Amino acid sequence: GRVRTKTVKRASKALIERYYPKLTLDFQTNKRLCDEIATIQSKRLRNKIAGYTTHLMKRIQKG
Amino acid sequence: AVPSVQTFGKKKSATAVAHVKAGKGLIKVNGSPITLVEPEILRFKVYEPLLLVGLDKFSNIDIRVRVTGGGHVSQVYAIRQAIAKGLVAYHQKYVDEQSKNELKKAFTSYDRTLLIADSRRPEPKKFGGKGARSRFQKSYR
Amino acid sequence: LVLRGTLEGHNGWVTSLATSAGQPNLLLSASRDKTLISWKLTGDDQKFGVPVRSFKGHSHIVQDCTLTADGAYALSASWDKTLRLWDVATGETYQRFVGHKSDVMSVDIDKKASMIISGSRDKTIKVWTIKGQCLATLLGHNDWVSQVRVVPNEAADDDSVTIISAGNDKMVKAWNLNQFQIEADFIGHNSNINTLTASPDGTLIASAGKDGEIMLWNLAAKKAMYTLSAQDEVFSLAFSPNRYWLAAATATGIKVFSLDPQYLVDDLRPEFAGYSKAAEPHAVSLAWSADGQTLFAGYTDNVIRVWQVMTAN
Amino acid sequence: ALISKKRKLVADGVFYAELNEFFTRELAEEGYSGVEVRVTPTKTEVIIRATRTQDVLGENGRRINELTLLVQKRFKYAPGTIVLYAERVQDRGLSAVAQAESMKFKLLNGLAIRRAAYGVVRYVMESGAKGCEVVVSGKLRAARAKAMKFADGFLIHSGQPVNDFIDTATRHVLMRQGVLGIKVKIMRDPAKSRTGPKALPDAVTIIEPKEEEPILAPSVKDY
Amino acid sequence: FTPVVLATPIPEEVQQAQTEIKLFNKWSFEEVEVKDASLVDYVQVRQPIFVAHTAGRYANKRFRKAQCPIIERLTNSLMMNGRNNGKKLKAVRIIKHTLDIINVLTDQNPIQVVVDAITNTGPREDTTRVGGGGAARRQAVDVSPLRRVNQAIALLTIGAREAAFRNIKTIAETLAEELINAAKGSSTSYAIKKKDELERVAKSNR
Amino acid sequence: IIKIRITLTSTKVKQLENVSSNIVKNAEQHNLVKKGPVRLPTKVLKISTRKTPNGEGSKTWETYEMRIHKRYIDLEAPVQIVKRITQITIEPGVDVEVVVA
RNA sequence: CAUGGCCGUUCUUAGUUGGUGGAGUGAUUUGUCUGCUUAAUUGCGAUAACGAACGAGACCUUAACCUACUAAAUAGUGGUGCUA
RNA sequence: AACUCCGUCGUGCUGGGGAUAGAGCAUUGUAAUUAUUGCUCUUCAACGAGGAAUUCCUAGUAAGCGCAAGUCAUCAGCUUGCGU
Repeated sequence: GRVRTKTVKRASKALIERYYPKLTLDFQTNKRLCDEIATIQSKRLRNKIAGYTTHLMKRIQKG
Repeated sequence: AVPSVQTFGKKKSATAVAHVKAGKGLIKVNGSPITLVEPEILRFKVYEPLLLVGLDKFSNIDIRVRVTGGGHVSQVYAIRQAIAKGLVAYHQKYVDEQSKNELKKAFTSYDRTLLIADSRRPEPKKFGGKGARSRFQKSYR
Repeated sequence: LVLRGTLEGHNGWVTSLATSAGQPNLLLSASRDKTLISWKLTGDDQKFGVPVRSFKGHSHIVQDCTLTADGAYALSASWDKTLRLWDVATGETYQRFVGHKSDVMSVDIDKKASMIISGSRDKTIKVWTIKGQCLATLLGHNDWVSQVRVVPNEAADDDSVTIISAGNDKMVKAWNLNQFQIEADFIGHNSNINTLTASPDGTLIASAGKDGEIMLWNLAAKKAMYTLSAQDEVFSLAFSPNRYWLAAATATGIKVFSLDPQYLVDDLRPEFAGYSKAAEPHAVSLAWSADGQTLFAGYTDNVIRVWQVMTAN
Repeated sequence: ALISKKRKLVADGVFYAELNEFFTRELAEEGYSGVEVRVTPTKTEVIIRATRTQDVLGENGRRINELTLLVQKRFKYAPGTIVLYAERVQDRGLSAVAQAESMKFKLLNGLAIRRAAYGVVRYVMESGAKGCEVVVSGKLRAARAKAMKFADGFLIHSGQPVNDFIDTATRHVLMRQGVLGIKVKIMRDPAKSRTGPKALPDAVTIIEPKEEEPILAPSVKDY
Repeated sequence: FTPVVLATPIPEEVQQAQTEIKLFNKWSFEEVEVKDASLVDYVQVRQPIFVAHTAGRYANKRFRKAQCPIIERLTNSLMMNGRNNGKKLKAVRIIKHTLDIINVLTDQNPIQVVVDAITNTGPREDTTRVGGGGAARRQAVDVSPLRRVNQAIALLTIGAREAAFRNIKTIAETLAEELINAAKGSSTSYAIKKKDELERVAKSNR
Repeated sequence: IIKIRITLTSTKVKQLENVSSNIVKNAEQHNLVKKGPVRLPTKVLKISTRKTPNGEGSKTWETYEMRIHKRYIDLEAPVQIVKRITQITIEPGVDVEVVVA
């Protein structure tokens, strides 16, 4: 039941395609970046957005 | 000056507070000795922190535990929660930190939640039943 | 340059290592697990060192730590927007430093323990006293101040102290605390500057970051000297105190660079059992020992690895 | 005094509800929209939120000096310890209470239902609303009741943002055939929201980065 | 054993047998072993406990109840038929009395007698129901190793409860009588009479 | 000077905390000993009606809550500055009482 | 069984509908789907559709953690006096 | 409150169970008879685990156990919550 929805997924792809050489492969320093490069209303959502961003980058540097 | 650590232990409503200072070796619960914690079939539950790591470690410290809240079984699980945390936190501050891991290893390998209080909490009642999940009997005709 | 074992006892990434000139076998490491651990080195192949005191009391990741010259006092820079001054004996905190609006990434102290500098993610740099008073706010970066260092001045104790402050804004800036003004600006880094350091004599500036390159500078000369390439994202950076070497913590391993002449000393890749190639643990902190024979490297394995130099034949 | 805060704070609530129902019944013909009390020492004051203040404030101070007496007689206030103000309405095209009374009185002038209701939804859209919806339910033109709903824009009715961006009003309009029900929901957009949240909870905005120069000219500039 | 003296007396019989070996009430988890393979990894006598009162989360996963010690799985099955639900402090007394009585009648380790009872009284071939339409015929199937332990504790504590019901002998003694008569295949126990009855029904239906 | 006590009671968190903040800000504008805001436990007032008029349907229940937040600050001040600070910080929804001694 | 409002239920589920384009004389249809996945018309994808809206989620309340910040004779703790 | 310890009972519809009924003393109320309710002594019924059927429930849950509140002047074998 861990399926991210099209709010988290679509936002994370838009946040990679214009901030690629600022995001690491680490979650703890990615969610600190999402407070600066994005406006997200709730703390629970930006942890989900930054987590899927970190998951996408692990499969970007693979291929 | 009188090296002392205070800590707390919890079970379900109960909160034991331990006062671990350096001294002669009295282990008193609510002003009464540890040998008198009396559901008397869970008397050994306050005794595992005194026997897992060995009784020698308590010869130089003083323990004073006070409990409130909970029930008779829940409180017994709260002193042992506070005794275990009260000795590993004494060792973090006033003796070698290498010794703290050796006692933390002993309690965790025998984890009856001696160091980490369990996150099981009551579920609220709802309407249409006498319990959280239980429902009233329906009659159908 | 061979290893004689590891150090266990941290539960997170060992973010920063720091050693003291006073005690040569006192290592202080701060990690992701909100604690600092002071060790006692024994020089044994099975257990090179043991922990002796844990410094807990930070509410979030502790990014940087530093010792004093005599090793009695320790500073911790943490993500809880505070800095703490610790006694290495009896593990207590004397002073708490507050006033950053965001995470604190680095802390350094001068040799005389008079001023304390601290970079942060609020794009500002604050200079602190020993009693917790913030002297001034050295603003002027455009992004997170990723790391700061104080430059050791030259001999005979001339009253001129300079600090160097890298950042994600792709400028390295040299500051002048005699007037609390910017002294020099360094331009040419093409990515985030993760780490920077200075020579023991206080002339060289080495800085590196995401691109896979290290740029050497000369603060005395105010010219860039040249750049190297490491092909890997650079995490930490450390000058050898007497061997005239530059150690770099990369995504693949520890690369040690000699500059006279220009060649690679070694590429340290420890043996990891049970992981894949992508999930390769890497060093995120470097610290040469005070005597200059030993380098330490904290990893994302949550384990400190120890390398000490040895001549081949 | 000499009353517990549990009974004190509740009694302030029921006093407000009694005042509000009084002014809906009394100032129905002046487009009333709400009140707020400011319990201060030395003459607690009451503000009336009604569109035509020139009607609420009568000729030479009548029609609000009367209402000042009516409140202090019924609620046993000391004379001069309550005053009634009337500042008008903040953007009456966006209040569902005021737009339901407009919908009600337009029906009582014998306007057709589909015309009186499409004239309310298009006025609320003209007022910068993101979505509003008007329901008329009753015996509209037959003996068997139906319900017609008129909508434009979009409305959210799911959760906590309902408490933030939805304004609702129910009105009973009394007709020859019976009673019709008027329900107006108005969703003010969160962009012009002054206090509280200013966006929907699942709305994300990415700050557009500024592109940089590649070579960056490796050099030093000094002071 | 070099006893330690301190301001709280902590009586002599406490630490003498418990500082070095963590026994049962006073009983040993040494030299006890499951004689029947396919019940190892389901009968847990490997980590000793002091009393059979462990406020442990064993219901949150599928097979985690196997790691619960079997002595606590017998005190758990005693709190049954309504008036005794949630009365664990009574069930520990019954089991504490049972292992004392078991040692008296037979001088072996009472923990070993319990494991012998569990290993015997678990059914080995059980019967399931095949509906189809109408007569609802039966089919003989195998039985899991976990269900063998699950049902052996069920049959033993049901038999002790029914024997002690309208009887002057206490529940502790009838539990002792049932466990001893099941350690050997005496067929004077409720569980053994049940176990071979379930097995002979499946033999007809195979 | 005189020993005073100011008690604040409201149903709005945001409207109450800034009023107490103005109280303490005026307290160390011209310095005097604080005994700053001691927050009492919040009171939840529950009304559990059924759901309906007439009892047709599933027996569904509602619960309504009013939350009472209470704060008291124990100050001491000269007699002059008492009246002005008790009169400046007046905000709707917040009930302020001042005990003389 | 003339109505309003409120409520229950269909309905402990995932469902519903415009705009433009395509199919059909038309009622209607596609979008809203073979497969896999999810608690979910949740997603991956496929694609005569594209771009959307409500519902789900997000949200709010509450229960768990904080030896961190802000301080409390209307909550405690320790020492100190006096005293059994 | 269940619970815990020590004792009395001892397989007997018995010291289980407490329906039905008699006599008195009080309390609320303008008023208690068709017993408001509480208490004291006496009376000591069926019921020996409940057929076909059928309800609720997956973890601090089921079940046991009481407590506060609503209704209220008096009446809780009900409900809404709460903990053990």
